[PDB]
Amino acid sequence: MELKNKKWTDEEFHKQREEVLQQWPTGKEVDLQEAVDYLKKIPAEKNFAEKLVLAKKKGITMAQPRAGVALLDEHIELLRYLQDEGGADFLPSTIDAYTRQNRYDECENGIKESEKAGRSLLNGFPGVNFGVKGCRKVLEAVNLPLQARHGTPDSRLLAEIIHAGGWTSNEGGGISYNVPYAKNVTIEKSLLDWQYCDRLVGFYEEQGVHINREPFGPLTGTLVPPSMSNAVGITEALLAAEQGVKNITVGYGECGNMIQDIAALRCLEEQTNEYLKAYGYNDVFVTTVFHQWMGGFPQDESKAFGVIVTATTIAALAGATKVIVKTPHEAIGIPTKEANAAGIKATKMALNMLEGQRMPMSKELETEMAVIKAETKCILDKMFELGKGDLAIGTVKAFETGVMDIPFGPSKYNAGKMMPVRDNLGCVRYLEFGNVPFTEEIKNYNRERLQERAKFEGRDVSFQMVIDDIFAVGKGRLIGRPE
Amino acid sequence: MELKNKKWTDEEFHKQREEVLQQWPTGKEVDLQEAVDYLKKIPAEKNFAEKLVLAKKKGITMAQPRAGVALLDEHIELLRYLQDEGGADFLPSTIDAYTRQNRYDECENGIKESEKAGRSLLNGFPGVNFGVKGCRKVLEAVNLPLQARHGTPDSRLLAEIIHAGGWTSNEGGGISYNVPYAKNVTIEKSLLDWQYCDRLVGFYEEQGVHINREPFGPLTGTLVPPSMSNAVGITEALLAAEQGVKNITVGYGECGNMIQDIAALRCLEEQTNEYLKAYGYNDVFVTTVFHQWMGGFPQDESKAFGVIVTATTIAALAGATKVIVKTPHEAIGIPTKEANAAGIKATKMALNMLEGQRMPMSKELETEMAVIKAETKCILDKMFELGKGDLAIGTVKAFETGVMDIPFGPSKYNAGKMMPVRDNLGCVRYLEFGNVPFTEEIKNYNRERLQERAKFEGRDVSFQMVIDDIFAVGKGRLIGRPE
Amino acid sequence: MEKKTIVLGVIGSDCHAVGNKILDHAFTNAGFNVVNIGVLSPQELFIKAAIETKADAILVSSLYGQGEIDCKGLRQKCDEAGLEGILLYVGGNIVVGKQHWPDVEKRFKDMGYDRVYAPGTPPEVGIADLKKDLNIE
Amino acid sequence: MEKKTIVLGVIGSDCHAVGNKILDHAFTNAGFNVVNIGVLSPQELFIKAAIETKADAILVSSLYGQGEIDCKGLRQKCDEAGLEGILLYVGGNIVVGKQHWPDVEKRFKDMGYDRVYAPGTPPEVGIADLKKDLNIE
Ligand code: CNC
Ligand code: CNC
Repeated sequence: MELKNKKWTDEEFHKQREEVLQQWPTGKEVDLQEAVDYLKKIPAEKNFAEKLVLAKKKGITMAQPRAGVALLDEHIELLRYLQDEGGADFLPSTIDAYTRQNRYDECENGIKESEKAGRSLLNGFPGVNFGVKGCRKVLEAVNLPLQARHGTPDSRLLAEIIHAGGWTSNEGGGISYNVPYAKNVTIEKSLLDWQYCDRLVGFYEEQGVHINREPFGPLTGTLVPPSMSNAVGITEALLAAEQGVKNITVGYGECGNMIQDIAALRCLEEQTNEYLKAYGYNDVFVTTVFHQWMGGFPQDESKAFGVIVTATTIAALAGATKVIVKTPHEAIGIPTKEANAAGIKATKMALNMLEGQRMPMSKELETEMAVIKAETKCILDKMFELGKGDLAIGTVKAFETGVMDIPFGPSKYNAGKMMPVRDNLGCVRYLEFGNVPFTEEIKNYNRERLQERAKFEGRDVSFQMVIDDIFAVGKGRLIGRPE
Repeated sequence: MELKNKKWTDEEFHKQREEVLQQWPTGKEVDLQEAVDYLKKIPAEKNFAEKLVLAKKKGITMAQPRAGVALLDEHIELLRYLQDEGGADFLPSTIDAYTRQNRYDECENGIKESEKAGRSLLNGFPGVNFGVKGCRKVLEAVNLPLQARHGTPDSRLLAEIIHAGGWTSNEGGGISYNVPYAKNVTIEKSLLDWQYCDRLVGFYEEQGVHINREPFGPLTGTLVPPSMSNAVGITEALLAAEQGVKNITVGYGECGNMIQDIAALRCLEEQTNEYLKAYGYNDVFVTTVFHQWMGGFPQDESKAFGVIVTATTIAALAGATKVIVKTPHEAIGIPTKEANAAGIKATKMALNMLEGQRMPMSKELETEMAVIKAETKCILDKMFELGKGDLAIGTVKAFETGVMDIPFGPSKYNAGKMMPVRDNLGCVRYLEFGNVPFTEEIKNYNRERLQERAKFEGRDVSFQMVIDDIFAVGKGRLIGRPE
Repeated sequence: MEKKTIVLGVIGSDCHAVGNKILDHAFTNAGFNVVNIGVLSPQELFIKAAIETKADAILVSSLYGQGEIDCKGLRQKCDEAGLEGILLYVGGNIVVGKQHWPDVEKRFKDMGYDRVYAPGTPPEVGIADLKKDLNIE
Repeated sequence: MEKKTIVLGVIGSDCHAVGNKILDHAFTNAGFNVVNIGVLSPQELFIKAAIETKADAILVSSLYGQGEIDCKGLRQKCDEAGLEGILLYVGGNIVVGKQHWPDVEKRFKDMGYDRVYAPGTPPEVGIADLKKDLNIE
């Protein structure tokens, strides 16, 4: 298929469907007619799109963990515990990493070995191997909406199965589930395959079935500047809306400075809505998700609660629709059900301790919002220019030319030139600009902020500071101050 | 002695000292000449007053737990653990409640029972019984400054012993260590006995020995409106300054609405400094202490961290000089050394995750500060009027007339007429004014804020809402919503 | 249900007052005549109020941790005072620290307490137990 | 230290990349020739690199949890490729979840790994161990 930012026709999509369903035998379980009726029988309380509308209506932040294991009954018991003992508001099913490379052979071996060992040897739930039947068992066993959370460049078959499975949200996008997760997939290919995933949701919406989509904001989780993160999320929202998506949650990963983070989430929501309406998408319901600190965690569990709950406070005051919960096991391994419930309980307690509270506007907030919107607009403007009006083609070219560049992204299609680092108040800034297309004024502000850190620490800003910042939270603080 | 707000003469003070030292045989261990030289040999790192100046200079919030047990060696091991494993910045010694009623016989029995039980049957360290010798053993065994934390209407002998003991701070005041802690002690008598405690620090400062004093801000810890709390602390700061105290930490107990709490602490510090200078006390170094949530905690330890770390975030953004740490055992019993270290670790992690960050000014913050300063001034103005310029006499008369009235205070000298409750955003407001001398404008603002809660909840504002608010945090949330 | 008198207070050198107000309020609303001697109450005050008011029960609250010392001996003093068999309840946070609750409960029943309650006990539990023990449930 | 060659990568379907960059930096700074094959690397790529560059050691990082599956069989493949006795190190977060470390260490040694490292291992520990094992301090 050629890549263009244009809704697939029904015939185009159907032809791709027939190919995709053949990629594993559980594809035969997918019947779109039957799935529409199944989906429409789900109660609103178990529909992710509808519960997001409710959360917005009520001015509530909802909490959602990460969770998944190889075996179906074990996965179900886990989610029920997060629901009942943790008090989760939304449930995930974190998909294993073999599924994410379409290696269902390795998933199957992992299922068998997990059975034999009495414990999960996979780092998630192999949704394609469990099929529509297995995915429905999960949904039927719980009492909250379900969402696939993963990191998959080619998620077409997974999307078919989990949506026919009654899971009413799918996380990802053609940039955010490529560059942080893959080394060898072209941007064009992952954009095309994510157009499929968006178009499937577009089909369902056309039949009256509401299904949420969540571009993955945090990307590599590692010092991602707000304007670059937000440029990705806005782009993925626009590309999804073109295929017919109507309920979108845009996301952001915590950087740690409360005013920068609130600025970032507010800019993200405001510019997502602005861009959607400017491009004629006038019926899209936008929500936000804030991810608690996606960098390295301290090993000490008490210190981990310090990160979890400060993160939550920032989310709450930002007016996030959703917050993704970290646990006291984060530095060590996939949390037990108890550790995860602990993180969810700490989070919800913090949210309820802050009911209705929002950060009021200040000069500082206004200033940082102007900075983020200007930086973001520079990037998006250049993308539209490179694509001669077509944002999908603009995205491919932006990656090729370093205009879009994600810190630490393993993809060989990522330039790897731009380098981030914190300023003296812990705001993430641009240390090396690469080919990111900012004005000198914009670059100047970044350098001015960073020079304050050089003066305070008595060392030049540098890659050693970047290293220091990568380790800082695991070592007990936000900013990687000297020894 | 008659009560007036005037510095005791050297003769007057000495005559009282000779009486006070006879109240238990360890009084014979106090030699003022020897104690000044002992104190002057303590390194600055272990001087509470000097470390507060440092914290202010560095724009750091320092963390301090509560802790104390009956036996000397056990108490030392406990504090070493909080220092070393917890990372405490300051050390307490929480004094047992028998000591607080001058029942040294019951302390002695308690020590004997604790030895025999192999565990503390006292809820603190019996400093008067352990004497100057025991108090010095504690100081010599630790590497941080030490402060007596307690709740004692007649603290004269305790103060003599802990200061000669090298503890370079004493918490308390004649209001804050009476009304929340006693039933039958007159306000005049506790004011007189706290003039002694302040005058002793005045003596030491005249010899060049620096000792901090901390009025106890939170009072009963139960829905105390900021303006009433602050009026008490400003009064206690002024009464201390008149006796020659030069290093003062004024305190505030978290109410839970971040903007209210930051407004409260800023107002407290600004008006403390304003009042000190207006009354000609021009050499007093003022710092602040924010106490994490002093009302009931949830039993669930993960939820407890929710409260601990949200509270710390508020302290950090407020610019508090010091924050007092709660633990995951708060709802159940005096923490183990491990539960206490856990609370300190979570607190310090949060502080370091927020290094240098402050809440910026907003219209909301400005508005709340203006409300709190006006309410506070109203109370202080009336106190000065009742005392015909003398604030000590004014304080006695203010309690007699209900001008000053502390919610839930057990003291029979507290009117018990004013009733607090939260508004719809969780700010503590005045529900019933009693004789608190506010103008109608001030009263109507409180009423308007509360009517918003009635509208939202669909019930009239009432004492039932007060009850609900008393239980809310233990039940998982800040505001006592119905059902 | 029908009318009955309790003595209520907080024992020893304990000044905690909020729960005392809630308990007074709750037992009063349940129909009891609450003789509230308040905080910082020694054993003798509980006994003197119980005599003067002919109380059906004594509800001892202990929050500050020294309950194990403060509560020892009350039953004997009640006996010596002519209040043999009076109902004696104790609750709050009655020992120092988190402890294994069955051990603690046993400990205070051995002191002569009829009923012993853990941290965070709702007033409604004590009210239902007192109604049952007074045969007015 | 004397100059020696290592192969470094992240195995299986694992995309975690930041620690790989830090390890490369640190072992390079220590004087090793680091042959970094990067993320999402199957066993065969580790062995091909080791052959082409005459590596002294292969450092397998596994962060995403599926190391138990992914790491099995490498020692045998190395032998078959003629890399008998080559040093094989494994570290990161090599099993699913918090586990008893002595059990995990024996499991991977029994699989043929020479050294096995727990979560949060500093690069410096590995550097010291490898100098010791290579007799270069
Ligand atoms: C950033 C991050 C992290 N990740 Co991811 C998550 N979420 N993650 C990500 C992002 C990575 C971006 C990228 N491409 O790099 C992101 C969001 C994409 C991601 C994704 C995933 N992650 C996943 C998981 C499970 C994990 N991830 C963690 C590693 C979870 C980490 C949790 C944590 N707090 O540590 C984490 C937060 C921090 C990792 C990091 O960069 N640290 C900084 C780095 C410098 O240190 P390091 O990586 O630990 O490496 C050092 C040491 O381990 C050591 N070392 C490492 N290898 C060796 C080898 C040797 C021989 C030696 C001597 C030393 C070492 O030295 C290194 C350098 O200093 C994890 C521990 C979190 C957890 N507790 O659940 C967990 C592994 C679980 C386990 N082993 O039981 C996912 C399945 C999603 C999920 N369920 O959470 C998914 C899988 C992707 C895939 N295909 O692999
Ligand atoms: C508010 C509070 C609290 N306090 Co003070 C502290 N910090 N405290 C204070 C303040 C009291 C103000 C006042 N005058 O009322 C304040 C700050 C002055 C204070 C002071 C002290 N406190 C002290 C201590 C140790 C304690 N305090 C707590 C009670 C610590 C509490 C910890 C907590 N999270 O619960 C606390 C935070 C909340 C208490 C409260 O009001 N709850 C609300 C109230 C409605 O419920 P409640 O009191 O629990 O009572 C209910 C139930 O227990 C039950 N119930 C109670 N009694 C009975 C009896 C019967 C028969 C029945 C059926 C039911 C009951 O029903 C009640 C009504 O609903 C404590 C559990 C905190 C802790 N974990 O260390 C602890 C007791 C430890 C133990 N038992 O092991 C001090 C020594 C200081 C310190 N080391 O922390 C000091 C002692 C003063 C003294 N002389 O007694």
